[PDB]
Amino acid sequence: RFHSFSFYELKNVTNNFDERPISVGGNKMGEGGFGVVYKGYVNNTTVAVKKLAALKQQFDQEIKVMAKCQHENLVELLGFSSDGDLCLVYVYMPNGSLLDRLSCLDGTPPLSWHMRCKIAQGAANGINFLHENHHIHRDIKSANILLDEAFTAKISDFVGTTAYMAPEALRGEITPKSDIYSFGVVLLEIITGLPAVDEHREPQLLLDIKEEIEDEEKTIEDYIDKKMNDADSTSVEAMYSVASQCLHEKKNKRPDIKKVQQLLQEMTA
Amino acid sequence: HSFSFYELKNVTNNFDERPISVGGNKMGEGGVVYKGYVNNTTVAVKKLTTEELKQQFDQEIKVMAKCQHENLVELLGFSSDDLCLVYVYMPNGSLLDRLSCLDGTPPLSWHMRCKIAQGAANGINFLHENHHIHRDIKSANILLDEAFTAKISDFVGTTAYMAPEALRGEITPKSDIYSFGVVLLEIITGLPAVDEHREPQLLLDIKEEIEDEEKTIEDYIDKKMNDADSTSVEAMYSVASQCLHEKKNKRPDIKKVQQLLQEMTA
Ligand SMILES: O=C(Nc1ccc(CN2CCNCC2)c(C(F)(F)F)c1)c1cccc(-c2ccc3nc(NC(=O)C4CC4)sc3n2)c1
Ligand SMILES: O=C(Nc1ccc(CN2CCNCC2)c(C(F)(F)F)c1)c1cccc(-c2ccc3nc(NC(=O)C4CC4)sc3n2)c1
Ligand SMILES: [Co+2]
Ligand SMILES: [Co+2]
Ligand SMILES: [Co+2]
Ligand SMILES: [Co+2]
Ligand SMILES: [Co+2]
Ligand SMILES: [Co+2]
Repeated sequence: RFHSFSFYELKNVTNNFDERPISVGGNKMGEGGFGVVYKGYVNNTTVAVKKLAALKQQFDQEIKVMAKCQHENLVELLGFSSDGDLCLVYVYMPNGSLLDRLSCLDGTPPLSWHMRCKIAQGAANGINFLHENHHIHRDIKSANILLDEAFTAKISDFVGTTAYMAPEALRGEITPKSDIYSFGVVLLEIITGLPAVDEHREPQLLLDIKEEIEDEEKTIEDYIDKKMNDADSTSVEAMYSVASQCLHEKKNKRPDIKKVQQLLQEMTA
Repeated sequence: HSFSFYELKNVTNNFDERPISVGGNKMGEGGVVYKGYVNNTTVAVKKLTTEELKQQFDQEIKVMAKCQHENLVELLGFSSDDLCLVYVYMPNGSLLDRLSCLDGTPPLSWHMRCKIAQGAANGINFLHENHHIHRDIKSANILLDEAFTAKISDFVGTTAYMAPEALRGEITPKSDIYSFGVVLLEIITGLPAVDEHREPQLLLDIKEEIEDEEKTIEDYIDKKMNDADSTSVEAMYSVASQCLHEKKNKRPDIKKVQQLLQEMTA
């Protein structure tokens, strides 16, 4: 069940929706339009308030999905306001996204291998919940994986992103198997610490490194994030194997999200 | 101090040639540098084409005897009876290791990168006043202690750090200044000096992209800092830019670099 929020209840708590960045002490921490995400504090809980701008029934279906969607590995919707803009209230995730932490943004220490494994397993569980409930994320990426106080993975969503998209998704297909492909790219980011796309890099797309390893021009060890001291070759190769299978160009020969969960658990066992 | 050979052999586990990450004593190639512990001191032992070497040994000692400074590595002794050189071990590895956060170590802050820059300059300044040419200034040659004090070491150039005139043969202190400019860009960007799978492959080339106003320095600043303010970053890029003048006579000397770096801290 959701809590009843007034627009003026949220306007007040976001400091009149302060549009200064949070780095300077303001309340705006996202321009992920359509809509703006502000930092707030309601019900003795830090929150992320999404003020939708110029679209109404997406505000509805986003509630329709987040109402039934309550899982340990998803973001949590606290409520909303339909008063005279429209806003949604999410619980704030202090540790930001997996992208920010993989790149060690703002000086945060590198995630360990063990922490990376757990986050991968968590992301799979959240994705599995979406698939079990016949939902397609369509925008699976490290920037959409948020982390809490305990660094547990939380699938979120602020078409898709080209560096993460499957061939069929690039051709218009809408399938859960496209999410499995996107997740495979994410699994490579976790292993390598590299962004999915780097304009000034060879290859420009992280998914291409799969080729250099298959044609034995490179090995997996050459690409492993050096910002780790606890990464053993066995489990790293295990996660790469899973990422390889997810990145099969033929959607029918990719594993389902359930097999991924299984393979990621056998990895740490 | 004079060490007997069997001494150093004992404390390096008989010169274990395996890297330290395997459980060996080898820290660098290639003579080879071994890790050892003797007389309340962790030490880096360098074990060194026959009598051509004996003066290379002496020259190193000759140069390192006169040179005791806060920002240079510390020669502890040697072994005359193979030939070995004993330096004081530096626990935080090189500036290169820490810029790339090797083995999960936390990113160096902007403030700390600045002090390391100043210290390295002071070490180069000391070398130049005593009429020495390093010939190989790189981030791998800048070691760090427990307090992250910059210590200049020497294990021609590397190519990614080399000045154009040095690439053609000229041996001058002005080339060290150029190589230092590349180190400064490393400090700013966190990027390695050369990456063959990168465009541009050479970090010194980003100087062109910026003065061609395609890109700005802010586009290259290391994301792994939260305290880097725009003013001092551009202040340091300015110093790096001047060091990287293709014309050796238009490059500042090491003393002007010191003054410029101190001016940046304010
Ligand atoms: O995820 C959101 N909504 C949503 C919408 C739909 C779906 C369903 N999909 C739609 C596609 N088809 C079906 C699947 C889902 C889904 F996928 F989760 F179910 C999630 C959402 C929206 C707004 C804000 C937030 C939000 C949460 C925490 C948070 N913590 C922050 N802290 C920081 O940044 C710290 C300063 C570093 S910012 C922040 N923002 C999250
Ligand atoms: O610097 C050395 N020799 C040398 C020689 C001559 C010159 C003089 N120039 C030569 C060029 N022409 C002008 C004069 C200079 C110079 F330039 F410093 F003056 C320096 C030297 C040599 C061997 C080993 C070491 C050494 C020290 C500490 C140390 N700590 C480590 N810790 C780790 O790796 C941790 C595990 C991560 S490895 C390690 N290695 C340093
Ligand atoms: Co209320
Ligand atoms: Co373990
Ligand atoms: Co370009
Ligand atoms: Co300050
Ligand atoms: Co003199
Ligand atoms: Co290649």
